[PDB]
Amino acid sequence: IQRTPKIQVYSRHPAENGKSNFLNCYVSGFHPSDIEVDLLKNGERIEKVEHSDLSFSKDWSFYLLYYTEFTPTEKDEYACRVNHVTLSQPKIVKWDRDM
Amino acid sequence: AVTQSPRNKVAVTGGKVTLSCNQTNNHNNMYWYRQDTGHGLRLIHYSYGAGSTEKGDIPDGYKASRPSQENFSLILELATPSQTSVYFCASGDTGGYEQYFGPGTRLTVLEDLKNVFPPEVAVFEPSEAEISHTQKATLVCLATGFYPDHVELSWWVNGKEVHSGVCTDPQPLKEQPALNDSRYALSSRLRVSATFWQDPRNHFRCQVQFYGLSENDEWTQDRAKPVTQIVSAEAWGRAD
Amino acid sequence: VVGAVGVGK
Amino acid sequence: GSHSMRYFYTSVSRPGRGEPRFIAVGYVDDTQFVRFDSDAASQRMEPRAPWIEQEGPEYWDQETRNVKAQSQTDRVDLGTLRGYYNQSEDGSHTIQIMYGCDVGPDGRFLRGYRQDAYDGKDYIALNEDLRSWTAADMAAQITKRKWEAAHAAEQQRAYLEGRCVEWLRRYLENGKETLQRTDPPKTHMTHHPISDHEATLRCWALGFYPAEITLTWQRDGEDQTQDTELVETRPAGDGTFQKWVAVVVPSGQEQRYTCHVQHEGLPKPLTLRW
Amino acid sequence: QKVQQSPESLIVPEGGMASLNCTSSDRNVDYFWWYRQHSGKSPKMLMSIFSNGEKEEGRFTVHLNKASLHTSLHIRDSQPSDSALYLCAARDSNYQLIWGSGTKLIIKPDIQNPDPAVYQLRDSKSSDKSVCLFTDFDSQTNVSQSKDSDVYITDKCVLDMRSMDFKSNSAVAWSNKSDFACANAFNNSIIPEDTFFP
Repeated sequence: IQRTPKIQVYSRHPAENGKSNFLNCYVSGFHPSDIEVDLLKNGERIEKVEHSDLSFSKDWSFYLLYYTEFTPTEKDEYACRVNHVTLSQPKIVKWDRDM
Repeated sequence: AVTQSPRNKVAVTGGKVTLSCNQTNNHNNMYWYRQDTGHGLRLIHYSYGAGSTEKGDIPDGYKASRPSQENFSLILELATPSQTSVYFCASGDTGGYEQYFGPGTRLTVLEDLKNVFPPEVAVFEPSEAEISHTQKATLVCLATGFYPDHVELSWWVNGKEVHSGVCTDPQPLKEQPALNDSRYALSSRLRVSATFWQDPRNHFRCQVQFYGLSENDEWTQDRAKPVTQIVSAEAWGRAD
Repeated sequence: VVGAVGVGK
Repeated sequence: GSHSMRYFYTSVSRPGRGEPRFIAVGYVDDTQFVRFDSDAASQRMEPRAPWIEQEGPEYWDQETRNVKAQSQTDRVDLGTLRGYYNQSEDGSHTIQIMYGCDVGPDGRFLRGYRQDAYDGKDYIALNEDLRSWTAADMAAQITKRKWEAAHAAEQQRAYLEGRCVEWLRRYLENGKETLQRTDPPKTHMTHHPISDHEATLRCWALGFYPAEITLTWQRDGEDQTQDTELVETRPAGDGTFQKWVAVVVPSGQEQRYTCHVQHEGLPKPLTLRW
Repeated sequence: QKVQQSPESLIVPEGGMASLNCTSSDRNVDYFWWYRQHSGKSPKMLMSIFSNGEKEEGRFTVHLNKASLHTSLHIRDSQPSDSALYLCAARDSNYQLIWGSGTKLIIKPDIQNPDPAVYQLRDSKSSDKSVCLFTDFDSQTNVSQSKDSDVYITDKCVLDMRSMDFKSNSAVAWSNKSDFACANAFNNSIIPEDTFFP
């Protein structure tokens, strides 16, 4: 059994421009564990991105959280790039504030 | 089960001694204990898996290696008299119900080999008074003047080892308990029916396996080299 | 504390 | 309230690329407190909670040593299970192990569990009686046979009923400041017109703990579960969790819909109205 | 030591109950074991316990009190086969076994028909050497160590003739000097008055 990851992109705190916050890409419900996830700032990869410790749910599906410190602005666009064996092509989830 | 090799070894101070343990129970963990009077079993080294070894309670002077999942060897780079003990090998699992123990290795480490002597064995025929009174014949076998202690005495009747009607002394007794490196003596008994002893066709032989010097050990003295050998004494049945 | 019994599958 | 301690194991084989990768994490309820990565530089059990720092160096030496034995144990299990399924010697496969114990408010033992998985499917699980095993396929009978003959059920019970709960209670007492308190959600509502005819109404739950939370919409008291977008509870990264719930509304009927927040940190359930 | 075991040694007759005890000085112990080791053989497990209460398996009963960290091993209807070193094992927080000093269990068999006697045995090849044999004596007769430095007396041994179902004790003495007789031998021990002399 191979399960397609579920991707949610959000922030630790509500977004206010010019104030420091954390950008979160939460990938859950996926199997196997081999997954590559990158955080995109204006379409470019963010270099220093930390990630959580690998764990899994009751149904054995994995879940991870990749995060990095960032300062949101009105102009800049953020997104999460997730590549997995169950994905024919890499999936982009744009960061929608209030979502 | 679990096997060990060598079972008996005599070592020189400063020599190299390696003990090999094999287990076919395909357990994850293998252990090396040493049993000493007053201390019980003390763990020396253990291996959680192939390619990794861990120090135990008393790892000093000892080395271990785990090349495969079945074999786990204990290496004694420089043997010392303090390492004279009985070594046991165990196989088991991390939270295992049981630890499976190997037959054990009796290791004797000596500073000088000039005290090693092979035993002298003689067989003593049963007394007629015992046969007249109880209709049973008892044979006594003495193995004397052997050092170190570990020897194995067996009774052979007509080419077949006998396990019934035989008991051997649990401990060898010192010929001179005063002196260090004293030479030891051991005795054994064999009781059979009186009619069996009276048949001259029955051949009785007492065999003592002495574990001593190997072929590779050096020797430059006049007397016979006390190599690991067999000393036997025989007695034939008599109607009298 | 770790307590997984590794009997072996 | 009730509490639990759980340990999660992941062993993924890397045929040809090196040694199987082993990852172990330990949780107290919803708080991680230990970590181990076989590819990490430290090669030791690392702390992940402030209240576990006070354990002595003997603690970290033994847990590092013990967790390595599990990776060694899992290493042969990857090879053993491949033979059961007649799988390619180059293929990559994973073994997952989950075990732990639960306690009540009084601190008494409630339930213990031990479950194993292979390639994301159930393989073998210890039953709730802690005395029999449940096999998921024919290949699991082989493991079940080998474990029944080895008294594995008794050995695992000796931990779940013994050292598991004993250290669970110790962890709770050491982390009273962080483990035994509740953080109520920071609830608010937002408005998003899809067009000039309809609008989206989202109910938010921010910075709450633990994970358990219930968010429900009501149209004049009638639940709108069929017309509702629900997202999985997600971590904020600071030990608290987040969850938002949406519903599509008419332009002038926002007041007809109410969102209800149920959480054990709230003395009374909240009602959110626009 | 980390695990204390008592009694050090024990002597119990056939059919009597043998009770052993074991205590661990480590509080962080959850599992206990009892291993039986016959002389010059590998130790095998008898049984295990990790919960408070009793555990009977045949003639063997095992008790555990985790509050006091004490285990007891009880043997009913003792057999001569039970004469062996008994080892106590306790599980560490590192899931390693801690071993006690061990308890020596000695069981004295019931000699049904004691007919003690002493005999002279000559060497098969030549009559130059002779020995004394003290056999068919009861378990009550304790063999004392040889006194005369020119003669050595072996320790007591228990024979077992399985074909005829006969158990007999035996002791051996030998001296290299000619002035040696079985009548003047064994005087260092407590010889019963009903022994036979050729």
